[PDB]
Amino acid sequence: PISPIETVPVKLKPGMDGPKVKQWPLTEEKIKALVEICTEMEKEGKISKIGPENPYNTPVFAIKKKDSTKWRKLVDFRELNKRTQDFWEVQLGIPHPAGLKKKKSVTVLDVGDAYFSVPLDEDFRKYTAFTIPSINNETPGIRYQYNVLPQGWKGSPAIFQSSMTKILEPFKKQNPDIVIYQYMDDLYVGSDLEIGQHRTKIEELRQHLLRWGLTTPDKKHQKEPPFLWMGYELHPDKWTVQPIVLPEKDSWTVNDIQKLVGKLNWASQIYPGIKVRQLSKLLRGTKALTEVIPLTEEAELELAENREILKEPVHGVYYDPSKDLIAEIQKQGQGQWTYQIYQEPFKNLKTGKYARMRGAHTNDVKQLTEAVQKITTESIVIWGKTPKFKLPIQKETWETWWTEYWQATWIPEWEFVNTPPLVKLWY
Amino acid sequence: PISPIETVPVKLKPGMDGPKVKQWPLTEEKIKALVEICTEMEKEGKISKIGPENPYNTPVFAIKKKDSTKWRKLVDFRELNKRTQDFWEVQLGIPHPAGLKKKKSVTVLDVGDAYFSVPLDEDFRKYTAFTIPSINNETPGIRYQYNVLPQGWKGSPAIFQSSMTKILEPFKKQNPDIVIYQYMDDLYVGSDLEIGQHRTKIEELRQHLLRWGLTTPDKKHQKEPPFLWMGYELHPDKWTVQPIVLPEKDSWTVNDIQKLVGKLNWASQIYPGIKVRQLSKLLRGTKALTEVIPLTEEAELELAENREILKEPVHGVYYDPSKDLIAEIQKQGQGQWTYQIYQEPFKNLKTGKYARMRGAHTNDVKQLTEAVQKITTESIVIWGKTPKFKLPIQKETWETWWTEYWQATWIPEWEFVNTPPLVKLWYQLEKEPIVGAETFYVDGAANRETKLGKAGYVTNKGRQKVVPLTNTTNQKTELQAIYLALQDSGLEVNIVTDSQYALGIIQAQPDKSESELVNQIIEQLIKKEKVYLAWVPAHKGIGGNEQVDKLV
Ligand SMILES: CCc1c(C)[nH]c(=O)c(N(C)CCOC)c1Cc1cccc(C)c1
Ligand SMILES: [Mn+2]
Repeated sequence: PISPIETVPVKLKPGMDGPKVKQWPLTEEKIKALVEICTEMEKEGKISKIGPENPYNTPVFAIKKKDSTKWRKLVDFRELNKRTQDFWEVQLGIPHPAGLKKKKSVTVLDVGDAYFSVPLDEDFRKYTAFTIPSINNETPGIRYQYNVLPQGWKGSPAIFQSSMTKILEPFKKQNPDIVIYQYMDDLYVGSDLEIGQHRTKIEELRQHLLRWGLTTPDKKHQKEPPFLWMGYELHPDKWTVQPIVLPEKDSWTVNDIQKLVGKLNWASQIYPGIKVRQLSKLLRGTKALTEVIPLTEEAELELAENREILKEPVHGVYYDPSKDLIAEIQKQGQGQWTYQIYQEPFKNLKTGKYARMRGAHTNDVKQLTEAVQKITTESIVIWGKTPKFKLPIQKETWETWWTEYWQATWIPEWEFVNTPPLVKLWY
Repeated sequence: PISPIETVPVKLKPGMDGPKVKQWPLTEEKIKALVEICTEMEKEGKISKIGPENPYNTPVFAIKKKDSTKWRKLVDFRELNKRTQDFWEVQLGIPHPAGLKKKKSVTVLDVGDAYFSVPLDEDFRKYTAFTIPSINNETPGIRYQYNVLPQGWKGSPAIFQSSMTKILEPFKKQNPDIVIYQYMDDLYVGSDLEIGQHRTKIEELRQHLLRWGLTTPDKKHQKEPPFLWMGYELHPDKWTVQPIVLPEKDSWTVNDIQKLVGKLNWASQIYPGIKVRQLSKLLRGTKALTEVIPLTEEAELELAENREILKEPVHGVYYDPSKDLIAEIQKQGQGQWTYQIYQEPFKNLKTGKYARMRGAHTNDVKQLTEAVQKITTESIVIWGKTPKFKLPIQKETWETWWTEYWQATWIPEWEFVNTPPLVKLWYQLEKEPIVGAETFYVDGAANRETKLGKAGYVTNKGRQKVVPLTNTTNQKTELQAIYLALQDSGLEVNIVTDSQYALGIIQAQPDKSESELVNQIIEQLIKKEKVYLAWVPAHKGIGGNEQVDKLV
């Protein structure tokens, strides 16, 4: 805007020093984009150029958010965050409503554009500095530092938090039942209305925001049903499941029971009471593998019993808000991927499976990245905090392509694995 | 002379303060030499006298070493650097020559007194203070402080190069045709003009500079194409690394061997074929940079083959953004892969190699992929885009592997190249058990202590065997156990292990390994017609494993 506001003094963690992160290499295409974006921001006064006395640096990526013709700048403040927000998880902590997950529909709408109006504490800017790369490192990176609250920064939502619960207040006034959660750049509005009623209530909010606080969310489709449209509706009341099921069949073989006693035995680690020793006794012989055999008695009392101990979830499984969430994904096949979000071995708080398309657009990567953003959101909703993904993908590869289909404004914390072996039959 | 270049505001790390490293009074003539120079620098403003009303100090040294035509001043600033704020790392990454665009004409201006021309933040001068000594023990106190960028202080290259860029910009704009690249003290100006008018721009650029107290080569030029830069031989239309001499001896220490290897890689950029999986193979298992190593046979062989290549000169061409980046990979052998990135048939932008991973079990398809990768990455950094690959693998052999690979992948676009060696599926395991095929309940175990083991099996057909093993571990036997079955099994077989390890290993369909055995358990996998490997739990998992658990 053009209205200087009282800047909220920001100080990193105790004896902590700003970020100094490597700005990964980019395509010429994206550099041109970013250059374009920034040249403009520099004009709207949002950012400025710096000198060599600014040693700090946070990474930047160019991505298209709504696949829309043009790009969006995506700053990876994952580092400036731990160095601050964790005392802005305290100092200005933003509380997580345990019921939003219960609602019938949670539409998710952007608000990041609000922040660009609150000037940033002068002596902090020096930290929001980033660099637009040079191809082949010919020229010096272009160097910019922020002047208003930066988006990727989990400290803008915390500062704005005030200006928001105000704008939103004369709306929660009326529609009280609707819960609203703010996580960084997004707003999570949840309701129980009939789809259409809800969807209308949202637009009812869209314009409230828009008109009152000039904030500016966005319109899903542009008044047109091309049969390739959406609006980002989540239906939390819809999730919980047990994809872990022993196969029910008529005739079993050695190799069939074998692979069964296998998993079943493994399952034991996650599920408390599960004994298999009599069903397995049916295997103590050096019988061929194709040879069919029928189920014994004390054995038949196991498949039957254990099939049922596979409907009643673990016990000691509670959410420790001191520890953080870990998410493990495994390539399942034909565009199918299973996943767990545990906090300590075998104490999963949730397991589901992504699968959106296998033959046409299906790309091992584009799948995973989307799978990741899905698994995230779920947790941002369920627990109001993103997990730490253990991606079954080669580091260099993922580092090259995630930005290709990453549409979200936030960026989780990932790490790459060796090889889920038997944990693949978690299918 | 000094400039009207506004300075970069500097600070000393938090809490910290100016350095007070007192001077060790020393040597009359050299104790005048400085004063001889100081009063000369001071004249030109580079420095200035100061009372001891305020500051600290730093060690001033007089040092002559050349063919002795004059002595030179020096000031260790370390106890200052240790107190100065961090700056923006100058040379993050050097531009690779393979991605520069040819310029008809190119000149190199040698900005000289650079540093002493850029000014120094007024309030950070007080720290650059130093003092040249008395005739002997009677301090008169010749005190001065720096007004320019002192000769070895942290914030110097940064603030220098920072100031240059600012100075260039008007010019760089009044002439959007002259590409200037500043590296340290040098300025390389390239363009596509008639050598006549290209000389003009240089002089203009040259005169521009001079108006900001900066000076340049008055022999009107100082260009010696090709340029010796960062270990490259830079011509105006090609590039290489001339001084690439790998000497020989009859004594090779961890030291000389490394040094040889290093020099060898560096050449990989453009010298098609270089290898090193042998001369390095040696290294692991030591950290004695003076210990003599026996130049093994392959090492002697490979080193030769590198000489054959290197003996004959090879060049590198430049980048034309007008065409397409093609990069192609060929397999060499011992987990070795080479490649080159061309836009033209007989030209090359760059060449390179790819060495395998873990000291263990990998795979030809997987590797070929890690390669397409290595390159996709490289390419992005140099040319800013990914190249069009051409590779020795058919859409089938490939798609089959990832489809079966538990790990995600994404190979950009590629075209088949029927040039061997070829990357293929040397075998595949059956997915369902084989009806008819004898079933082998294999197993093993060894004494962690005694290192003595057993490897055997028991078939449904009631066939048994137990073979003794020496110098072995639980794992090596469990594999030997399989190798065994495969060995005694007929063209079609079903093997059954209790070792998650042996399973997994084989499952990865490795084509090669550094475990003589696995190469054996492969050699046979390949021979076999249809093989099925199945996993069952160790002890409670005593399926058909009832008999094989302790008889073995
Ligand atoms: C290698 C020679 C060269 C070519 C072919 N093309 C250029 O544009 C150029 N410069 C004017 C601009 C370089 O910009 C990044 C140089 C000089 C140079 C000298 C030493 C090192 C390099 C990388 C380039
Ligand atoms: Mn065993």
